[PDB]
Formats: sequence, structure tokens, C-alpha cells
Amino acid sequence: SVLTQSASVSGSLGQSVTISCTGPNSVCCSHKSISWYQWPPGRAPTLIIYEDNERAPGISPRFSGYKSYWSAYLTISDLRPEDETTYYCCSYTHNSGCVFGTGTKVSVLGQSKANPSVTLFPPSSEELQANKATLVCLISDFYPGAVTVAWKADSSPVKAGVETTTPSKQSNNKYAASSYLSLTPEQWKSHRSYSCQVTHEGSTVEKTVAPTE
Amino acid sequence: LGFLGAAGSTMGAASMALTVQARLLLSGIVQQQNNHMLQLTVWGIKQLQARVLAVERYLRDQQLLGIWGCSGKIICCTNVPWNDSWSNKTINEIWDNMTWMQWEKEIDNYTQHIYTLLEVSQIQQEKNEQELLELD
Amino acid sequence: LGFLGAAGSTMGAASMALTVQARLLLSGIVQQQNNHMLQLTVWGIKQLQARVLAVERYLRDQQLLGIWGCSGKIICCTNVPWNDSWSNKTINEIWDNMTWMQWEKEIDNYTQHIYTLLEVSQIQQEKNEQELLELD
Amino acid sequence: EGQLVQSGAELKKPGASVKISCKTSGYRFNFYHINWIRQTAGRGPEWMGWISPYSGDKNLAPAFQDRVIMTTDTEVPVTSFTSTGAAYMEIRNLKFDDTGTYFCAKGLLSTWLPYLWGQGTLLTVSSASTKGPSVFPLAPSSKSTSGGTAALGCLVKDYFPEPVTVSWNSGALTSGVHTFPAVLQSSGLYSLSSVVTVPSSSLGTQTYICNVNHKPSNTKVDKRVEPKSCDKGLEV
Amino acid sequence: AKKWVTVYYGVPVWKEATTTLFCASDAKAYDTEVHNVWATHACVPTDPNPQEIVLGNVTENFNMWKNNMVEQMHEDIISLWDQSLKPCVKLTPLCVTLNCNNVNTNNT
Amino acid sequence: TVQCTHGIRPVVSTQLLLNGSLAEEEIVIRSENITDNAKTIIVQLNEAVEINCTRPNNNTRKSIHIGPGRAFYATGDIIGNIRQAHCNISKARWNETLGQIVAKLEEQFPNKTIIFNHSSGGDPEIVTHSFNCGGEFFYCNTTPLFNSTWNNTGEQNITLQCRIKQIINMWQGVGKAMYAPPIRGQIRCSSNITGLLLTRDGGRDQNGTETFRPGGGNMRDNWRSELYKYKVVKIEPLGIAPTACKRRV
Ligand SMILES: *[C@@H]1O[C@H](CO)[C@@H](O[C@@H]2O[C@H](CO)[C@@H](O[C@@H]3O[C@H](CO[C@H]4O[C@H](CO[C@H]5O[C@H](CO)[C@@H](O)[C@H](O)[C@@H]5O)[C@@H](O)[C@H](O)[C@@H]4O)[C@@H](O)[C@H](O[C@H]4O[C@H](CO)[C@@H](O)[C@H](O)[C@@H]4O)[C@@H]3O)[C@H](O)[C@H]2NC(C)=O)[C@H](O)[C@H]1NC(C)=O
Ligand SMILES: *[C@@H]1O[C@H](CO)[C@@H](O[C@@H]2O[C@H](CO)[C@@H](O[C@@H]3O[C@H](CO)[C@@H](O)[C@H](O[C@H]4O[C@H](CO)[C@@H](O)[C@H](O)[C@@H]4O)[C@@H]3O)[C@H](O)[C@H]2NC(C)=O)[C@H](O)[C@H]1NC(C)=O
Ligand SMILES: *[C@@H]1O[C@H](CO)[C@@H](O[C@@H]2O[C@H](CO)[C@@H](O[C@@H]3O[C@H](CO)[C@@H](O)[C@H](O)[C@@H]3O)[C@H](O)[C@H]2NC(C)=O)[C@H](O)[C@H]1NC(C)=O
Ligand SMILES: *[C@@H]1O[C@H](CO)[C@@H](O[C@@H]2O[C@H](CO)[C@@H](O[C@@H]3O[C@H](CO)[C@@H](O)[C@H](O)[C@@H]3O)[C@H](O)[C@H]2NC(C)=O)[C@H](O)[C@H]1NC(C)=O
Ligand SMILES: *[C@@H]1O[C@H](CO)[C@@H](O[C@@H]2O[C@H](CO)[C@@H](O[C@@H]3O[C@H](CO)[C@@H](O)[C@H](O)[C@@H]3O)[C@H](O)[C@H]2NC(C)=O)[C@H](O)[C@H]1NC(C)=O
Ligand SMILES: *[C@@H]1O[C@H](CO)[C@@H](O[C@@H]2O[C@H](CO)[C@@H](O[C@@H]3O[C@H](CO)[C@@H](O)[C@H](O)[C@@H]3O)[C@H](O)[C@H]2NC(C)=O)[C@H](O)[C@H]1NC(C)=O
Ligand SMILES: *[C@@H]1O[C@H](CO)[C@@H](O[C@@H]2O[C@H](CO)[C@@H](O[C@@H]3O[C@H](CO)[C@@H](O)[C@H](O)[C@@H]3O)[C@H](O)[C@H]2NC(C)=O)[C@H](O)[C@H]1NC(C)=O
Ligand SMILES: *[C@@H]1O[C@H](CO)[C@@H](O[C@@H]2O[C@H](CO)[C@@H](O[C@@H]3O[C@H](CO)[C@@H](O)[C@H](O)[C@@H]3O)[C@H](O)[C@H]2NC(C)=O)[C@H](O)[C@H]1NC(C)=O
Ligand SMILES: *[C@@H]1O[C@H](CO)[C@@H](O[C@@H]2O[C@H](CO)[C@@H](O[C@@H]3O[C@H](CO)[C@@H](O)[C@H](O)[C@@H]3O)[C@H](O)[C@H]2NC(C)=O)[C@H](O)[C@H]1NC(C)=O
Ligand SMILES: *[C@@H]1O[C@H](CO)[C@@H](O[C@@H]2O[C@H](CO)[C@@H](O)[C@H](O)[C@H]2NC(C)=O)[C@H](O)[C@H]1NC(C)=O
Ligand SMILES: *[C@@H]1O[C@H](CO)[C@@H](O)[C@H](O)[C@H]1NC(C)=O
Ligand SMILES: *[C@@H]1O[C@H](CO)[C@@H](O)[C@H](O)[C@H]1NC(C)=O
Ligand SMILES: *[C@@H]1O[C@H](CO)[C@@H](O)[C@H](O)[C@H]1NC(C)=O
Ligand SMILES: *[C@@H]1O[C@H](CO)[C@@H](O)[C@H](O)[C@H]1NC(C)=O
Repeated sequence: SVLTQSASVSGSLGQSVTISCTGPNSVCCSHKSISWYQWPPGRAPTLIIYEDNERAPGISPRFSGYKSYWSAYLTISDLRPEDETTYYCCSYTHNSGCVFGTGTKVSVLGQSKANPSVTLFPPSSEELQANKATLVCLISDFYPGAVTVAWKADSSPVKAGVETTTPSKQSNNKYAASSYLSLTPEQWKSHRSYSCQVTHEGSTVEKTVAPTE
Repeated sequence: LGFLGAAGSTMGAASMALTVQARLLLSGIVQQQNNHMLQLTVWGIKQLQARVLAVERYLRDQQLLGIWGCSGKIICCTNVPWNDSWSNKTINEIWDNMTWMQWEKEIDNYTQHIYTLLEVSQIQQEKNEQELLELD
Repeated sequence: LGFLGAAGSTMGAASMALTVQARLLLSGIVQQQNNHMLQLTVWGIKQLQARVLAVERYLRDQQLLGIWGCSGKIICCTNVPWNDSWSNKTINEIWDNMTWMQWEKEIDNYTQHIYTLLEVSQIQQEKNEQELLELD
Repeated sequence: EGQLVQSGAELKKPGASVKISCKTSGYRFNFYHINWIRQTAGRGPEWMGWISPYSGDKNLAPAFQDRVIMTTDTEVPVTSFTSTGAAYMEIRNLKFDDTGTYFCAKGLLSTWLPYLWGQGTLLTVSSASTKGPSVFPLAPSSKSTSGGTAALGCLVKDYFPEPVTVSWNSGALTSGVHTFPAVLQSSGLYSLSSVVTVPSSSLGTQTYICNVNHKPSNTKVDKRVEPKSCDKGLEV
Repeated sequence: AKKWVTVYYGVPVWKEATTTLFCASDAKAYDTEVHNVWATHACVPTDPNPQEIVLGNVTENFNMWKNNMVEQMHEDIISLWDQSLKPCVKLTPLCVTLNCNNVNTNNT
Repeated sequence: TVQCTHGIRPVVSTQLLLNGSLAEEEIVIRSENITDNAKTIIVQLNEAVEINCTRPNNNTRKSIHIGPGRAFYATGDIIGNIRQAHCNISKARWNETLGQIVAKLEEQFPNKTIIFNHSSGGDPEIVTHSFNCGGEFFYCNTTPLFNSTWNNTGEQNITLQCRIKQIINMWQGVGKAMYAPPIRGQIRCSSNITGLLLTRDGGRDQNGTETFRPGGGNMRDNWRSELYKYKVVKIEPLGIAPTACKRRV
């Protein structure tokens, strides 16, 4: 990618934020019209700017554009919780195809410490029947998007029973992550007291469920 | 560009050629020569009744341009502001996207209220201000 | 203000609203839909003969405004001086006192001599001076 | 605002020819241009090409010339403005760098640019064989009995390759359901689950049946929530 | 950015409606046959150059069975059929008593 | 967009259409209504099927005056042998045109269900191919056509039961009736087949029997194979559009 973005921009709720997008003197932001996009990975992207200063119909007047002798930028006055996502820029003409940027990551701070609906699922009469020993942990709306996965097989150091994922952006504009346990019934029967340790600043009301009852 | 030869094309390209749409509108390929010894036949009655409806559609809009100061030309602006409540789309947006075709179906509703407002700010106010402003 | 809704009111208030008097003058509440299988009945003949007399009264005055440079608007002044011998009353006086009603009965006499003079000073002299004055 | 219908879950081994389709609905498909784009694993979206459905004009990237060849059909009018059409995309001699999400976009009128996108087609250009999801129902949660609300759902052990659509009682239970993020394991296989928060004071007279679907492995396996409770949550 | 009303004349927009039409016919026999029942002596003539303008991007819904031009053609011909032969010989007193036989040969 | 239509000839016939639009490469099915059998269906042909029409009845001129001035002209004397009008048609050409008619109805109507029969009931003018030719009105038969029953998809002597009629108050003239005058000598055709008119098969529920015949009794539908491509519109030249510009003093 030749057209570069600010890569990592941080802002706060109800405060103005600006993203500095700069390109080389070949695909420079001087003659080419520039456009911005709100692209959440996996979801459908939304057109923010369709022509430098002009916004796409339906898009809030909070968003504004500016174009210099080679670089283009985007200003977002009064930040909202839905805004934290990876953005993309575009350089184009009425003769040629679109030019795409590297991508800038936006973190909208100021949000409250959202307590998650943490649930630990033990193996049922069907999960144990198919000879599969598993223990999963759900996490829903836990802002910030920081995760701390820790398994306790009789409160001993776990090496083999570790399976972590990437915390994806949830519907409430917060975060959602996944944690799995891939073990055979042999290594599973050697330990019985299975404690779930999820470190998020707060209280100690964690759901500790035994796989054997 | 042809009679209605810009209807398909967007508003921007439609406003580019709209004189032909008014040129062949009256005496084009329908006027003709207009040539038992009597002209009281079924074709004679049908041609003269159609002639009345022909001028009626022209004069209705012709009178409006005359009472707007837009009589002298095809395209002439007015001193009337656009109430945002009527249409919320960008000026440049409908001109290369919506086209006159769909656009008439959008205004037709407030079109009479628009005509009412067009008469006063541009003529009943502007031309009535002249009475005192002409000599000073 | 209504069709002729300013006739009662003085010239000043009559000149204030005179667009409605020309608006409902043609296609208002008389135009309609204009809808044995034949349309040669007593109502068909009466409507088309009335249509001829309808345009005749409009076009007679419409041609005059066109040959005075006043075609573009409702109210437009001319470069014709008023011969005091025609009317001796003050400009502001008839506008809040005499009213258009009695005023037409005062001019009607020299009205044709007025129309004759209106053609030359404003068009036969003013627009004919342009032929040489347009390029200099 | 117009809705696009993007055909998904199609994928194959490297070198083979991939065919991706998209149905256009509720707009004038004729004068509205069509744009095609893809995004790699390295967060760098590569603009593939631009195509016109009214005229034969096209603009394509040099990296997608000999490999990518596109085609379009005639518009099917519904009203005096609305129409229905479709665009096809053929890619030849694919690599593991071509693996990613492929999107279809609706035109604007400065017109060459898009306006609205589709759902998404996650293309997996891998030589490895297809695996069918191992659907297993989950025992009651470790929440409460106060009012009834308590979590209950299902778990999908192993399958290969994504995307996988999972619903509850065939498009009936959509609210109060969380879709767990499906992520790859150490062996190179994806894994997911589903959690539903319904008022369950005691197991009885309620719908616990779900729906699992796949394209390269066509799945039918649907298992309901375990009555033989293995948790303290649905007890006290 | 400061939206002001602009008046445009000659806008290419149509509204679905039906009006009174008229003839368009070329010179036929001219010398021998001068007036045939339909065209009569005075029919509105046709132009050799018709407006062949085709409108791209226009998918107008046509009404085949609910077309109002069809009803116009229905009334024009019958009214003309009643008009034609009006100035001709009335066979009102012709209809009288009728006595007969068949042919000189028995149906061969 | 046209200001002048096609060369539409005022068709004066029932059963068969004589002039006009012939939309090519397939036979066009004009559907006013089709799901319900009850309503009429007009069918446009792809290629013209030429039809000869003669009348070898050779008649002289007899004029008898009714009162003052008025002259009445009637059939004089027939010179030669007694014979029928004689329209004539091809055998194979028609069969070939019917070939795509039966194939199209298999697509429109369900499967290969039983579908054949002749003109039901009616007066002479309604059930026979009543048409003006050279002057006189010909009343030829529509029986040798619907004689073919098929499911899976100069010239030859084919004629119909030809009969002449002079007393004609066409389209049922309850006020002014017309007497057709005879034509002295030669009778030629130089005409065409530009379509046809069909009908229902009662109100049968479901079934395997839906026998179709010619029962189109309307003159309006005869021009519906001509004005199918036409629709009149009112032009609106006045247009109001906002843009960044205004007027001053
Ligand atoms: C679709 O529409 C068309 C409209 O064009 C329908 O056309 C049918 O065309 C035929 C064939 O022409 C008509 O029959 C005859 O037309 C003749 C044309 O004559 C002209 O030239 C004459 C020169 O005279 C010499 O040659 C003619 C050749 O026919 C001899 O008959 C004649 O004895 C001479 O040897 C001129 O004198 C004449 O006036 C024309 O300028 C006519 O000649 C012929 O008419 C006879 O009777 C007439 C009655 O007034 C009389 O005036 C003529 O003088 C003459 O004696 C005859 O009409 C069909 O009538 C015509 N109609 C139909 C419905 O078939 C086409 O059919 C139609 N339908 C479709 C496609 O289905
Ligand atoms: C051509 O015209 C037809 C007219 O029939 C039109 O389609 C019709 O649409 C109506 C919609 O209401 C259909 O009505 C129902 O069809 C069902 C299914 O067969 C019947 O079970 C119904 O029975 C009713 O009527 C009975 C008789 O009175 C009653 O006894 C009973 O209680 C019900 O009230 C009813 O018929 C109708 O069937 C169709 N016609 C069909 C399918 O033949 C059609 O749209 C037109 N097509 C075009 C556009 O060419
Ligand atoms: C005039 O402009 C206004 C204000 O922008 C329009 O009113 C409302 O605008 C909002 C824009 O956010 C519309 O919301 C839309 O909802 C749909 C469906 O959920 C969504 O897809 C869009 O992205 C957007 O969020 C809202 O529907 C609209 N309300 C209505 C019913 O009018 C207004 O419509 C514009 N012009 C008109 C036609 O009056
Ligand atoms: C005036 O503005 C309205 C705002 O939308 C435009 O449309 C309105 O639409 C509704 C719903 O379609 C109309 O209701 C009608 O009901 C009849 C019942 O027979 C039905 O046949 C129609 O299809 C329609 O559903 C409503 O009449 C219509 N108008 C108003 C004033 O509310 C409308 O186009 C605008 N323009 C005009 C010319 O009024
Ligand atoms: C045009 O202005 C002239 C001159 O002012 C008018 O002509 C004459 O004007 C005098 C004004 O002093 C009139 O005299 C009046 O006499 C009556 C009755 O005795 C008296 O009540 C008034 O106070 C005044 O003194 C005179 O009648 C009038 N002459 C005529 C017959 O016209 C002239 O009339 C004005 N306009 C017209 C209508 O031409
Ligand atoms: C032209 O200026 C005159 C000046 O006053 C205006 O009125 C004129 O008034 C006299 C007297 O009223 C008219 O005599 C008429 O005699 C007939 C006889 O039948 C009688 O019926 C009338 O009532 C009237 O007494 C005279 O005709 C009239 N006109 C002229 C030219 O002297 C007159 O209104 C002004 N306007 C016009 C339209 O001429
Ligand atoms: C109209 O009448 C003609 C006969 O006068 C029918 O024509 C014949 O139709 C049949 C079957 O539809 C044809 O049969 C095929 O012949 C080919 C020759 O190679 C053969 O390969 C096929 O297996 C089959 O036998 C036949 O050629 C054709 N010709 C004849 C005998 O004249 C025509 O079908 C009738 N109209 C209809 C029913 O649509
Ligand atoms: C189509 O052509 C066929 C040619 O044979 C006609 O077929 C048969 O015509 C007879 C005499 O009208 C019908 O007879 C009737 O049978 C019923 C049976 O219950 C009886 O109740 C009556 O009293 C009478 O005897 C016979 O049904 C009929 N067969 C059929 C159904 O095709 C046929 O009628 C022609 N279709 C029409 C009328 O267009
Ligand atoms: C009935 O339909 C047929 C369609 O086959 C019509 O046939 C065409 O009639 C025209 C005259 O109206 C012929 O035009 C002339 O052809 C000759 C011979 O080559 C040529 O030298 C002249 O320059 C002229 O173009 C046309 O060829 C003929 N087509 C064929 C080959 O069948 C027929 O006119 C229709 N009958 C009517 C109008 O009543
Ligand atoms: C009907 O047939 C008769 C028999 O030939 C034709 O009669 C001829 O008419 C011409 C016209 O002048 C005469 O000169 C011949 O002498 C007649 N021949 C005889 C012996 O009758 C007649 O022409 C035919 N039909 C019509 C109406 O022309
Ligand atoms: C163009 O007009 C169509 C008409 O429905 C509309 O749907 C589309 O959003 C418009 N695009 C813009 C924003 O100009
Ligand atoms: C107003 O007009 C009347 C009409 O007769 C007249 O009598 C009166 O004197 C006028 N007043 C003035 C001087 O404006
Ligand atoms: C046609 O000919 C047949 C066979 O002679 C005869 O039965 C029938 O009456 C004629 N007419 C009609 C209208 O079918
Ligand atoms: C019937 O008309 C066709 C078309 O001209 C012709 O070829 C045929 O020879 C005619 N019939 C006779 C008398 O042979």
C-alpha cells in the first residue's frame, strides 16, 4: 500500500478527532478527489465522504473534509460510541480506478467499564458421550477490549489446555471474545477442580463450575 | 438532440438540451398542410378540437413564465428560497442521479404551494418594490 | 387575495394584489375536465366557441405588453411622459381615493391615443436607437 | 437505499477457477455501475476492478487482468425505474494470498465510486479437505432461577472452512442470542458456539431446537438443550 | 449551500393521459379513386419524415388491453359508417310483399 | 417517442385479421386475460399467410327508380355456371403456422391436456370469417382449420363454405341499416392473415379437457394487434429544480 493513513488514532466521547492521511507525490491528494469509509471487518462498509468536503446523504454533519497540496484529512467533531473501527481512504479521478489506503485503527475512549455477562458451560450428557472433554467461557460487552484468559486445572500451571482468540467488535459497539479448551478425557480425569480465572479490573464473582457432578 | 431525446439522460444532461422538447412541441411533424365539397367530416372536427387542447397545455405554463420574469428565456432563476422540508437531497446529487423523470413525481405534490410562493417574492414583492425604487 | 378581490379596495391596495386577477383569469374554476357516442351536442359547440373568445381577450392585451417591453412582468414602466391635459389629479391622490374602477372610465377616452404614443417612445424610438448603440 | 443479494460460502483448491455471483434488487441496475473489491489477511484491501452494466466500459488492476475476467446480464424491469440484474466474477490460477473476503458494491451516479455493499463472501483458497461441523448441545448455565432468565445454547466443535450460518428454530428465535467469534485452532480448524438468554425457571414446555447449515459440507445436525442438568445455575 | 428555486421550461417529463387524435394519410389513387369511406375527400395528410427518436434508459409500462386509443378507433369508424350513405337513396319504401319459386333447375 | 403511428388499416373482419403489424421470430400472444378461460385472446403472427378471395359469380347492372330521382341498383343476371364464392388457402403453409401455435399453448396452458373443437353456436357474421373483399361480404367456414387435433408440437386447394349476403347492418345497426351493392365482374383478393381471435372452454374445474375454439366477438380487439405498442402521454414542460443561483436588482 502506497497511500498511507495515521495507522492508530485515539479519541474521547464528545470531543473532536482528526485523521491525517498522506500519500506520495504520484497518488497525491491535490488533483484526485478523496473519499472516506467506515469499514468494520466482517460487516458492510459505509460511504462517509463521496467528494472531499461533501458527505454521503444520511451521514451526520459532524464529519468534514480538507485537502492540501498532497495530503487529505477527516475531522469528526463530537465522538459517539459507534465510531471505534478501522477506517479506509480512497484516491480517484473520472478516468481511473480507485486507489486504497493502508488503514487506520480508531479507539473511542471515555466509555464506562461495561460489566460482562460471563458464562462457563460444563460438558453435558451428549458432550461426554462422544468422548470429548471441553469447557468453554462466554464474554459479552466488556469495554475496554482487553482480555486475560487463565485456566486452573486444580490451580496448577496450565500449558496444554490453552486456546485464546481475538476480541471482535460487538453489536453494542463494545467487545466480544472467545476462549476454548481442547483436551482428551485422559488429561481431563487427572484434574477435577476446574476454576475459571478472567482478569478484568473489578469484583471476584467468577463462575467456577466442576465438569464432574 | 431529438424530441424528448434527453428524458432518459440525467437532469444535468436533460437541462443541457430542453429547447427541442419545446420546439417540436407545437408545429413540428403534427402541424402538416391541414388541407362532395365540404370540410365538416370526422377528420375536420377531430383536428380543430385537438388544436384547442394543443394551445391549452402551452398557454397554462406560458402564463406562469410571464408572471415570474422568466418569459424572456427557457431557463431563468427566481428570488425564492427553498424550504428544506420539501426536498432533503443535495443540489448536485439529483442532477446526475435522480433525473427529471422521478424529480417531477417528488415536487408535484407541493408544486401548487411552490407556484403560489414563486408569484410573490419574484413578482408581487420584487416588481412592486420598483414602483418607488424606479425614480430616485 | 381572491379573483377581483382588490377591485373594491383603492388603486394602491389594488396594485398590491393584481396577479390573482390574471391567474384565475384563464385556467382556474372554468377550465374543468372538458370530458349515443358523439361530442357534437349543444354543450360541445358552446364550450369551443367560448374558448375562442377566452384567448381573444388575453392575446389583445398580451400583444401590447410584448410591443412595450413590459411582457416580462405584471408591472413595468415606460419612457412616455404624461400630457397634463389628459388628467389633472395628483399621483398619490387617485391611488387612495379614486380607485382603478373610476380611473378606467377617465382614460378610456384617450386610451387609444395613449397606446399609439406608448409604442413609439418606448419601442419605435428606444429599441430602434439600439441598432446603432448596441456596438460601440 | 437499495438491498444487494451476495451469493456466498463458495471456495476451492489453488489453481482452480472460482465463480462468485450477486443479485441486484430494488434499483435501476442499468445506469448504476458495479465495483468489485477484495481484502487480504494483512489488512490491505486490493481494488480488483470496475464494470458498467449499460455500456462495455471497464477498468481493471494489472494484478487482476489475465486471472480475473468479469461478465454482466440485461436488466429485468419491475417498474418504470426499478430493475433486477446480476454480475458474475471468474478468477483463474488462485493463491493463498487471494484468500480473504470478497465484496460487491452498488454505484453512485465523480460517479465511478460505490455507495452500498453486500453481506460478504469469505473465500478460502486452501488445498486441505472439507470438514463437517460437530454439533453438540450445552448443559444449563451457571446463572440463576430468579425470574427464569438464564443462559442455554449449543457448541460447534470442529469444521473446515468458514463461513457457517447458525440460527435457532429456523429463523424464529433471533433476539437475545449471541454469536460467538469463530476462530481457528492449533490443528487448523475453526470453532464456534451460541448462547441464548430465555426465561427458564425449570426445564419444560419451551423450544430448545436450533439450525446449522454449510455449503461445501451440507449439514443437517440439530441438537436441543440438555434436560439432564450438569450445572448448579438451573437449581438454586 | 443557499438553495434557491430555478424555473425550467421544456422539461422532458410525461404524465399518463388520453386526448382527441386525428388522421395521417398519404395520397393514394389521387385521380381515379378520390374518396374512399375512411379517408373521405378531406383527410389530414402525413409527413414523409416521422420522429424516430428512441429513448434509452426508459422502461415505461404499456397497457395493451386497457389502451384508450382502441376505443377512439371504435367510435370513429361507426360514426363515419352512419355518415357515409346518408346523402344516398333510402330503401324505406322498397320493403314490400315477396312471392317466389326456386331456380329453372332443381339445385344442381 | 413518435408523433405519427404505424400504417394501421381499418380491419373490417371477425375470426381472422387482414392487415398490419407482424412482430417477427415468434408468434406474439396478446393477453387481455388468460388464467380464466372466459376472456378473449388475440394472437399476432410472425410471418404472413397469404390468402386468395374470388367470386366467380358474374352479375349485370339493374337500376330501378324508387319515386323521384332516387336510383336503386341490384344484382342483374349471373352469366355462366352456378358456383360458390371460392376463397382458397394453402394446406402446408397454414399447418406450419399452426405448428408454433400448438407449441406456444403447451407453454402457456398446463401440459398436453385435451384442447380441440370448432366455432360454437352464433349467427352467420359471428362464427364465420366475415370480411369485405372487392365490395361484397364473404361468409367462409372455420371448420377445416380446427379438424386438426395435435399434442406434441398454383398451390393446394383448400376452401371453406362460402356464402354471400347483401343486407348488412354490421356491428348491429339498430338505426341505419346498409344494403351492400353487387360488384360487376372481376373479384380479387391481394390480402393477408395478420392474426386471429380465440375463446374459452366453459367453466370446468381442473380436469384434462380444455378444448379451445374461435369465439372472439369484438371489433375493438381487432385493432389491439395494431395499437398494442401505443400509449398516449401528456407532456409537462414546466419544471421546478433548486440550485445555488438567484436573481438581484
Ligand atoms: C391491406 O391494405 C391494402 C391497401 O392498399 C389492401 O389492398 C387490396 O389490394 C387489391 C389489389 O390491388 C385491391 O383490388 C384491386 O385494386 C386495383 C388497383 O387499381 C388501380 O389501378 C387501376 C388501373 O386499372 C387496370 O388494372 C386493374 C388492376 O386491378 C384492373 O382491375 C382494371 O380493370 C384495369 O385493368 C385504376 O383504374 C384503379 O382505379 C387503381 O388506380 C383496382 O383496380 C381494383 O379496383 C376495381 O374496382 C374499383 C372500385 O372503385 C375501381 O375504382 C377500379 O377502377 C377497378 O375496376 C381493385 O380494387 C383490393 O380491393 C384491396 N383491398 C382488400 C381489402 O383486399 C389489402 O388487401 C389490405 N388487406 C390485407 C393485407 O389483408
Ligand atoms: C385473468 O382473470 C382471472 C379471473 O379468474 C384472474 O385470476 C383469478 O384470481 C382470483 C383471486 O381471488 C382467484 O380466486 C380463487 O382461486 C382459488 C384457487 O383455485 C379458488 O379456490 C377460489 O374459490 C372462490 O370462489 C368460488 C366460486 O365463487 C367460491 O365458491 C369460493 O368460496 C371462493 O370464494 C377462487 O376462485 C381466481 O381463481 C383466479 N383465476 C384463476 C386462477 O383461474 C387472473 O389474474 C387474470 N390473469 C391475467 C393477468 O392474465
Ligand atoms: C429528509 O432528511 C431527513 C433527516 O435526515 C429524513 O428523515 C429521516 O432520516 C433518517 C436518516 O438517518 C432516516 O433513517 C434511516 O433509517 C433507515 C432504515 O432504518 C436506514 O437504512 C438509514 O441509514 C437511515 O438511518 C429516516 O428513515 C428518515 N425518516 C423518514 C421516514 O422520513 C427524511 O426522510 C428526508 N426526506 C424526506 C423524504 O422527507
Ligand atoms: C404527495 O405526498 C405524498 C406523500 O407520500 C405522495 O404519496 C401519497 O401516498 C399514499 C400511499 O401511497 C397515497 O395513498 C393512496 O391510497 C390510494 C387508495 O385508493 C391508493 O390507490 C394509492 O396507490 C395510494 O396508496 C396518498 O394518496 C399519496 N398522497 C398524499 C397527498 O398523501 C404523493 O405522490 C404526493 N403528490 C401528490 C400529487 O399528491
Ligand atoms: C384640470 O385642471 C383645471 C385647472 O385647475 C380644471 O379646469 C377648471 O378648474 C377650475 C379650478 O378653479 C374649476 O373651477 C371650479 O369651479 C367650481 C364651480 O364654480 C368650484 O366649486 C371649484 O372650487 C373651482 O373654482 C373649473 O370648473 C374647471 N373647468 C372645467 C369645466 O374643466 C379642469 O377641469 C381639470 N381636469 C379636467 C376634468 O379636465
Ligand atoms: C370621452 O370624453 C368625454 C368627455 O366628457 C366622456 O363623455 C362624453 O359625455 C357626453 C355627455 O354625457 C356624451 O354624450 C352622450 O349623448 C348620448 C346621446 O344618446 C347619451 O346617451 C349619453 O348618455 C351621453 O349624454 C359623449 O358621447 C361622451 N363622449 C365624447 C367623446 O364626447 C367620455 O366618457 C370619454 N370616453 C369615451 C369612451 O369616449
Ligand atoms: C404439418 O403436416 C406435416 C406433414 O404434411 C407434418 O410434417 C411432419 O412432422 C413430423 C413430426 O412432427 C416430422 O417427423 C420427423 O421427420 C424427421 C426427418 O428426418 C425425423 O428425423 C424425425 O424422427 C421425425 O420422424 C416430419 O419430417 C414432417 N414432414 C412430413 C412427413 O411432411 C407436420 O408435423 C404438421 N404440423 C404439425 C403437426 O405441427
Ligand atoms: C366439439 O366437437 C365434438 C364433435 O363430435 C362435439 O362432441 C359431442 O356433441 C354431442 C352432441 O351435442 C354431445 O352430446 C351430449 O352428451 C351429453 C353427455 O352427458 C348428453 O347429456 C347430452 O344430452 C348430449 O347427448 C357430446 O357431449 C359432445 N362431446 C364432447 C363433450 O365433445 C362437441 O360437443 C364439440 N364441442 C363444442 C360444443 O364446441
Ligand atoms: C401480404 O404479405 C406479404 C408478405 O410476404 C406482402 O408481400 C410484399 O409485397 C410488396 C408490395 O406491397 C412487395 O414489394 C415489391 O417486390 C418486388 C419484387 O422483388 C420488387 O421488385 C419491388 O421493388 C417491391 O420491393 C414485396 O416483395 C412482397 N414480399 C414478398 C416477397 O412476399 C404483401 O404485400 C401483403 N399484401 C398486402 C399489402 O395486401
Ligand atoms: C360475364 O360473361 C360474359 C360472357 O362473355 C361477358 O360478356 C361480354 O361483355 C362484353 C362487354 O362489352 C361484350 O362486348 C361481349 O360481347 C360480351 N360477350 C357475350 C357474348 O356476352 C361479360 O363481360 C362478363 N362479366 C362482366 C361483368 O364483365
Ligand atoms: C438516486 O435516486 C434514487 C431513486 O430512488 C435513490 O434511491 C438513490 O439513493 C439516489 N442516490 C443519491 C443519493 O443521489
Ligand atoms: C376622489 O374621487 C372622487 C370621485 O368623484 C372625487 O369627487 C374626489 O374629489 C376625489 N378626491 C381627491 C381630490 O382625491
Ligand atoms: C362448415 O362445414 C361443415 C361440414 O359441412 C358444416 O357442418 C358446417 O355447418 C359449416 N359451417 C360452420 C359454421 O361450421
Ligand atoms: C393464389 O395466390 C398465390 C399468391 O400469388 C398465387 O401464387 C397462386 O397462384 C394463386 N392461385 C392460383 C390461381 O393458382
